[PDB]
Amino acid sequence: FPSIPLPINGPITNKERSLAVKYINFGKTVKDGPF
Amino acid sequence: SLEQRTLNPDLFLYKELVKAHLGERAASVIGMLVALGRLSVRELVEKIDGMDVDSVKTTLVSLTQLRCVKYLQETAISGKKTTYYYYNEEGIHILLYSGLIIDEIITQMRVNDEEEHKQLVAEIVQNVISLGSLTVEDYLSSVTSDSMKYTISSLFVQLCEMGYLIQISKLHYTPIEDLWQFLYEKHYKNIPRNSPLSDLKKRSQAKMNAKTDFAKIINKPNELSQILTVDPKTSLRIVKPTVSLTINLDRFMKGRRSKQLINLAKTRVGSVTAQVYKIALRLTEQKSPKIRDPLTQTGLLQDLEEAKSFQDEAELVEEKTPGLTFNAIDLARHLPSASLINSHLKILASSNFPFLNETKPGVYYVPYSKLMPVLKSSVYEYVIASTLGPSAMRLSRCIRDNKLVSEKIINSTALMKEKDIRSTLASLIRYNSVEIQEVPRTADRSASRAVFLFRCKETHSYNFMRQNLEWNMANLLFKKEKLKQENSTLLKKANRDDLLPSELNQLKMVNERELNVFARLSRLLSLWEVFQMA
Amino acid sequence: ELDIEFINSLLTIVWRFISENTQEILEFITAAQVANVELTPSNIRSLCEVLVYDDKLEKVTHDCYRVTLESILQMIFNYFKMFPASKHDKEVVYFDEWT
Repeated sequence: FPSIPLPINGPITNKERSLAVKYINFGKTVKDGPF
Repeated sequence: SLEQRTLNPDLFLYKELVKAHLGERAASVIGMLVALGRLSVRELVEKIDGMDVDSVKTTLVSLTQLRCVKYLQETAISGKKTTYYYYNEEGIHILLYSGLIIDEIITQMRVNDEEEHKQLVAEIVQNVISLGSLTVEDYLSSVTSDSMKYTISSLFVQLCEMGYLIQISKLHYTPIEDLWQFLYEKHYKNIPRNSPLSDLKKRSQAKMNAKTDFAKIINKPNELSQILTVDPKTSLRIVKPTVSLTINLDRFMKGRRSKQLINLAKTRVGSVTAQVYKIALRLTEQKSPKIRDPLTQTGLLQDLEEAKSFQDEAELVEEKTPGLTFNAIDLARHLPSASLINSHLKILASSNFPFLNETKPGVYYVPYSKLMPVLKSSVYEYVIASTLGPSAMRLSRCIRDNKLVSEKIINSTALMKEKDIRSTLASLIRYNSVEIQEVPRTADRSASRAVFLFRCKETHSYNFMRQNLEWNMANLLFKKEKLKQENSTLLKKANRDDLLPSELNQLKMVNERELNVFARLSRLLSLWEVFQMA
Repeated sequence: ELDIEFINSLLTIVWRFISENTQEILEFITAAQVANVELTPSNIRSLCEVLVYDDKLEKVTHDCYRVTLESILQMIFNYFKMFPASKHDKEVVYFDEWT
């Protein structure tokens, strides 16, 4: 319903798909931690 | 999603980000703190509903360890001591920026190649801040008795003494305004009665003594002479092992700032000079002017005779600091030719973008106090040129140099057809980039007998879109954990094995789509972080 | 000059003369059978500053002009070759829909 997106809508590159790995295991570290 | 798009400031970001990967009992307590400001635990209990008095303290000490809030104490004279609790602005940024701390360590530290701590130095950054505060004895007591611990212990002095791993204390852990309070009356009570003349000048005596000390108190954690132990046996250089430390974002934010400037370099010059500009900046990343500027955060910012003095000395710091003014003879050895490093640096003075602009002949240094507003003026305009037509880029720049333009001279300065600009300018009224100035021809503001003038209004024009991105940072990760609410019966099974054939596919389609999120979260993170250079 | 369009035909050629690198323009505009009837040094000053607002080229030393290297953009600050998915993806980012 709303138009005009941001210009950053692109296929993920191999420069940062390894960087996206470091997020999800960081959340699995802390949430499976003490708290 | 109309429920959320309307009545939610940045609190919609802060509430869910601690709800992302941390217990749910603590997401509601700091939502109460940010909403209502500051409060004690004793009357925290009735503001929330469903958490017991001791159950707050267990929840609050759970949130204390990651350095996400900041307490402050004041007592009553006839009463006991009370402890207020604030919200910490930058501690919650750490678990926001937590993915990007990892990728910078490898990029700043290129002396090693195919090391056996590629797994481990990325784990150590995940091991220094995930549990919260951390000291030396807590990681040697792991399963590894030695496993070359003397290499790994001495690895950190290379990694800590470059900065951004400063010993933790109460100084950065208590807020700055309240830190500025109790040192102000102490120097005000250093001068007693019987110094009668110029009572309105006697307030400056504590005020000038505050600035000398307030720089020294913030330098106590920056003081690196007390985090060393030169061990005369079996060692050459090691930190003090009884030191609690975490990350420090101050170098990281400056390092992210230098990551932003090289992109502006690669746009306004080709490929050869962009490789030159990156090398000289890395040498001076560890000591730079402060990006947050805690002295301009709070104080006597009211009066112009002092409000101008917050940048007169701050500029005078920048050019007269010995630790960055490079002589352009050091740079030729660090690249992997004294004429070329003159020639490629000669055009940095020629361009109207003031980086490596002004200098003493023979020495060179880049300024920041007159540069980053051009960076703020750079990333602002092209985003408008992306989200709508490039004609809107043309009208924005016409109001830049020509101030307060009417509707006749826009056809004299710029030149497009008359019916098309109104279908473009009105789009820029709606987003608060242009404004309206009214002049009344008749009495009582009669709307027909009036023409309407414009302005840039350089301060409102950024503050609109900074919250238009803070909400946009907050909107897409709501679809992260909401995506985890459905398909929850098999992620519990996928966390139990450590294998149905048709169910394995719907674990992949919920995997590459969230893989797109963190890439789309990183790209607009850089477009946002430029608006923190205040 | 004239209120109706086709000023761009005058405008797109004068960028090409500066791409290879105000008085130097006035001899070039006489030739090449351009459909003009009267030019003036004031008009080329007005014709050039539209490109300044687009950052197609730059104003230096009060009359000289250098190119802002849009040629590499012509052929993150890279808005070309950025095609979106836009279909069957609910997790997109919009600049509107905050108001």
